[PDB]
Amino acid sequence: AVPSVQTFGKKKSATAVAHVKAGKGLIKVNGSPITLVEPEILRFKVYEPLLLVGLDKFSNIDIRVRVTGGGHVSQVYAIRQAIAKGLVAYHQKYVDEQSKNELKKAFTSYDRTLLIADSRRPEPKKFGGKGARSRFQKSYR
Amino acid sequence: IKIRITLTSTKVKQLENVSSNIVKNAEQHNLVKKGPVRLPTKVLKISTRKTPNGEGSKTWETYEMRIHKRYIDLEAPVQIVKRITQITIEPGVDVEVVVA
Amino acid sequence: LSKAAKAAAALAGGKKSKKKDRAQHAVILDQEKYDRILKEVPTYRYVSVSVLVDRLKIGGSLARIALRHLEKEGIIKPISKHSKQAIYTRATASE
Amino acid sequence: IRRAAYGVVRYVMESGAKGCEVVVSGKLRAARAKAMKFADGFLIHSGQPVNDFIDTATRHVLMRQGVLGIKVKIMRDPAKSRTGPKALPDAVTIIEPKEEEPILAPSVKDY
Amino acid sequence: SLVVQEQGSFQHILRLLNTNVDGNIKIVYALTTIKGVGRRYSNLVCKKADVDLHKRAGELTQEELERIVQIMQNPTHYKIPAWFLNRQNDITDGKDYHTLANNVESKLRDDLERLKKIRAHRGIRHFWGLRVRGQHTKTTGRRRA
Amino acid sequence: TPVTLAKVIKVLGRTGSRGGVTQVRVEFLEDTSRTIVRNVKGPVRENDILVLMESEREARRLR
Amino acid sequence: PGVSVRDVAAQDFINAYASFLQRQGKLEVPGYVDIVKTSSGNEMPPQDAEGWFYKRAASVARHIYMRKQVGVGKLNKLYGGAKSRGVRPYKHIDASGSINRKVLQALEKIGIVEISPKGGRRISENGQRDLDRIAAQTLEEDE
Amino acid sequence: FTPVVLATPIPEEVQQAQTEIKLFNKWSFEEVEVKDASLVDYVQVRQPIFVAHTAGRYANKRFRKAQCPIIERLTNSLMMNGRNNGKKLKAVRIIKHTLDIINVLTDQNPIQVVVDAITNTGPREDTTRVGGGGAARRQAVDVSPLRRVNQAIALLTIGAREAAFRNIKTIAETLAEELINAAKGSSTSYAIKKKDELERVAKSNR
Amino acid sequence: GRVRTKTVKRASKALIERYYPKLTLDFQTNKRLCDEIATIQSKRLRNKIAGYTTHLMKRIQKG
Amino acid sequence: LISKKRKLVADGVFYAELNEFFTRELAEEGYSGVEVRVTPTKTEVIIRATRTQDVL
RNA sequence: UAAUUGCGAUAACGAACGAGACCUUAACCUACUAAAUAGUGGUGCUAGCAUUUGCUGGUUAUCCACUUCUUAGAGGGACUAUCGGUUUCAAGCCGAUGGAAGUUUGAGGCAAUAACAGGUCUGUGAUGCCCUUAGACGUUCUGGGCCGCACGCGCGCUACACUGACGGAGCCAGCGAGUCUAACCUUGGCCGAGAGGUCUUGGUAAUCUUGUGAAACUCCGUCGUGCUGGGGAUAGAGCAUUGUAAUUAUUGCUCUUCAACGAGGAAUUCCUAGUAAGCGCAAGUCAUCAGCUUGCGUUGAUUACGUCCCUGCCCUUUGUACACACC
Repeated sequence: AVPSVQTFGKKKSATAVAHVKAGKGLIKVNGSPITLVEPEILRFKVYEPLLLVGLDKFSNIDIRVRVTGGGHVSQVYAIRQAIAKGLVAYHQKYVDEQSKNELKKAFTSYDRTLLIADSRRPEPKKFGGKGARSRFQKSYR
Repeated sequence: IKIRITLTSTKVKQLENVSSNIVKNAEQHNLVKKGPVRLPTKVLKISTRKTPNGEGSKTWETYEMRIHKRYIDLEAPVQIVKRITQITIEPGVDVEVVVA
Repeated sequence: LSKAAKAAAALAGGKKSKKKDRAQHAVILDQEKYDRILKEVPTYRYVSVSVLVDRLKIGGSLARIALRHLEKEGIIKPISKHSKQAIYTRATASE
Repeated sequence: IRRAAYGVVRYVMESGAKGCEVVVSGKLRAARAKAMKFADGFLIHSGQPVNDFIDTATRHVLMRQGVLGIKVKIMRDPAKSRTGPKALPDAVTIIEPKEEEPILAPSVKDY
Repeated sequence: SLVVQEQGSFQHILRLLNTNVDGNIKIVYALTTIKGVGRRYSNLVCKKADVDLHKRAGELTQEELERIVQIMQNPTHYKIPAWFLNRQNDITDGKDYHTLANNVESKLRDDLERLKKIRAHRGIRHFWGLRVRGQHTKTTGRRRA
Repeated sequence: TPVTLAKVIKVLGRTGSRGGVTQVRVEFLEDTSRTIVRNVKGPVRENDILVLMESEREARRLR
Repeated sequence: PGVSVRDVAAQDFINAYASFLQRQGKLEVPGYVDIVKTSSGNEMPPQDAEGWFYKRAASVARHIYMRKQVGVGKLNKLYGGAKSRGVRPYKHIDASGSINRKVLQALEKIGIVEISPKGGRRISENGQRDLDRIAAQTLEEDE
Repeated sequence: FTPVVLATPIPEEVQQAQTEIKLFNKWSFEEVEVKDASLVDYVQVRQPIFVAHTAGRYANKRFRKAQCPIIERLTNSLMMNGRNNGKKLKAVRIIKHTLDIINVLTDQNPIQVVVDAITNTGPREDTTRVGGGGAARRQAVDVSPLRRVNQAIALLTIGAREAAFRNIKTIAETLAEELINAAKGSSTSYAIKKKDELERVAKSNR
Repeated sequence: GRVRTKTVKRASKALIERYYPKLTLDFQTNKRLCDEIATIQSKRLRNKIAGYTTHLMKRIQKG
Repeated sequence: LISKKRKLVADGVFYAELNEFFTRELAEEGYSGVEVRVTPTKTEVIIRATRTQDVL
């Protein structure tokens, strides 16, 4: 069978599933190429893993990611996390740990959140206020 | 003769050990199964003010009743289906069997 | 005390009802401001719609239209294009 | 009221609960209503074990001068409890070690 | 969407329906000045007159202006939907009108006076200067009096 | 205007009426070994550089 | 090497396809295209009042190709927006049923999309093939 | 530079701009330093960041924000006034436009002019409104470098917004000219004008 | 503020005074043996007891 | 036939109703709670009491 | 210490409630058990492009494999773990390392003795006393009123704009609710600008409404520094629904009308990170009616990281003519 792994990236309520396999180097998001991710301002945030690591490790790797849940920025972050984790997992599983180790060091030198899910989760709202900490305006007279 | 036996309750322990005994009874007689598949728990939530009169600070509280639902897929002749249905009954667990 | 008399209440009826330059930009083009803009756009190392309004007294709409036409002529080289802001230089051979 | 409350807490204590507490609120003797408490043993109020162990009941008794409220709280024996936890969450029962005799001469016991 | 040296045909102000109309604003937002025609009505009559939307009101021509005011005066003959008008059904005629300029002011004062002389509650409230559509007057709209 | 530069070597707790200012022990980078104590309006660790518009002034306490 | 609607910019694709329908002129343009608004939630007619129907048709064609199948209600929900109930805060209201249904009916007339099982509209074979043709045209005009 | 190819094309400009060295879209974090030995630690410059958008936790500690690039702090401060809260996409668009205008109006690095401006407009001494018997007395107090950076960014953004309020001049260009004025110490700069007023009143009430 | 409480401290000293030879320095080992050597009704309490036991093991090994 | 949520809430209110009726009618016999036994084509409710002879 | 949390001291020892401990919820699991009411992948059939070998899809009776995402249940995992400074060198504090999480891991539930002459007999068939009890204060029927407006005050919703308005595009969540012998959630089709009307459909519900295709947001356009395309308050005319019945307009929709407001005085509110704030969604009441509330999610900041100056809290000492207790 084709050498492949299945990874995911999460941020807030957004999840993304990335199928990674040996191939020719295509990156399609919901069937659309990576150069089509909106917003364009976070488009380079999406490119950040390949831009940091060099595409020689992307030359013969087929990756396709599908997203669901969350908002646009959350989906963008989920995408970048998913493809970073996919690269690390593939290099560990199919090539070696020297590859996985340099990959991990290069990734962490620029960001910790690519391999690590965002620990901050939304705080539940409490009664008496619109938000989770705010309260209704206090009037005495 | 396909049956998708579905259980629903509020007590996790009773519902789950009923499901376990059902699946163990089925497995030893070797009826085809698709696991005791567990639906997401349904939280019936009611929000109400603690004070019955309207005075005091504006306080709000939530009461939760959690509903757990399971179903087991089987195919079995009626002779063993009768024993499967009648073998185990526990309080608080609503049981119903359907065809296919 | 806090219980006001009926006269104090009726004072509400006497409280009464008292309580506590335009720009003239171009908007329409004409020959003088034509020649003015085509002579001064070879300058202004930074050019945008706001700079056009600032240094030529243009009507904003005419600023955007003139930006498009001068980009057609190639005298201003855009550095970026956006639906809410535009950026232009003098397309110099020195910079 | 005093005699009845004492009798009920005595009955619970002779039955074998870990604690009981009966409180009667209302007019009682005089017009100014008061509350009298008759606890004994020990009961808990806050921790989640209040759900498993405390059996609390309240009743209105209609008497000629008005209404008296009776609250009875019974904290039953955690060990007697048939199901659920067998003790309070802070109960740490350390089983006594079995005394070991130090060995001096290594040896082999054959098959 | 082009640069062109506008000739002396551009007048900086004009007169329509006894109401002055600005010339430096676009034709739609200039025609909004006539009371009784807003953004929707002025845009629709501009499109039905087929004058260029990008054109201001100052540099138009007398012919297009006359066509515009004619469409405004009588919309029905010019395939204007009956629901688009501000007088969808007149209080004493079965016809649908569209009142502009001083005419709509006159029609509004006759409306209020008619309500007053029939002694409807709406007319009574308009006579007294009060809220007519059942709002809460206990707390709002005080300084107007 | 001339300025002077000094690294902080130790912090000496908070001071001020609301506790919004801090006492620190600074030491001029040039002309070493002349240590003085100063107030600071803001967050401070050890080993920060602080620029003074006047060197020799001191403030032991603040109300 | 394979050209699909998913392979190009959504906005530029809809622009190109709307221009193509304008040039073709075979799309059934309704009578009140220049009169009414696209939803009660909006306040102004579309600004490019002559090609806006072509824009809408191109966008709904791209969306229908991208999706399994959609209907009038999904159309209004997508093309609606937040409207102010006066002073009261913005409430989300759907688009106009007449426009979002007439665009689909005209697109069926041209044959781009077909009424499909499970309800709703689903892209046609010919509509599909010409959509990828237009995508190829865009990927040609780009360079 | 080596042009590696892919089945899904990756732009040549992207490849040549970022793959060889962790640059920005147009600019580069290299050869960019700060003038102040007080700020060499708290400016975070000389660290590749690429886009100024990041979800990293910068508030867990009092000094955790020191590791944040001051470009991202700028973007954080552009969204402040009321309605603009959130909208970090708008913030990064504005800051990108500002850097573009900076490199249009001059030749040096935008991420050089910004650090020059903040180190020029950093308040070195402030006037604490401290309490007292009857009449409040101002007290001249030395400003920590982190507080210097914070107030510097604050005055920069407040001046940009107050200049852009209710006029044609958009926030991007107005903050660009505020940044050039703050780099060159212009009196037209709200940031340095306010910093000078604060330091001079501190000098008076030393 | 990570001060352990009376119940965990008393359980720790009780465990140590009668299971020193069977106790080790490895927190995981003490955690795993606690589940068999003492009846604790909570995993969190078990882990806290284990951690304090190892802390005291280090104390004894120091003196 | 009814939904599961409505079925279970109706079961709960039915339990409360039989309990409150049993404590309004059987308070003199040491009523101490009830349990509902539900089986298909058969349901029984077991009453815990002290004067079981009198409740009989 | 967050803590009467403990270390210790000790005429007190031994205890109890409280805090803690506990429980729920949100975060980690390539580990277990699995899953046509959640999926993915491959091979079938088929669409389009490539024409090609590959790309994106459609189709569940194409079957097969798996549980990564999704659901769960059983568990593990965090115990300040490890290191280094620091403290009768203890309790513990701080920095660094790892780790999903290292502020009680984050947020809540429960929550002590004593008390208020706090609120409620307009929830109660829970009642004492008093009153009324048949042209009753019971009940019912009809129509008004609880909204009435010279004014004042308290929650709030919109704004005063280019970090914008408007028009086109991209367009992605979660919490949860829903009818059957009674009418709910309603997809799809058709008509109508629109509200809406009509014929059907799936769902007693992870299966259908619903990927609630939400908004804010992004991109392309128009404007233009001003009472302007901001604001739509007040009014007129008309169009439908809910409801026996809308008028003292329920609400929705169309056109027209376009008022104050130019960042708001003395004062005052809330708040430490996914929190403030913005933006909507679900549900509650409901035949219809949200600007309200309970929750949910999207976008998502600077400043804190301390103190007793203002308002106060807890402990000890102290003085007292205070005890209904500084009012």
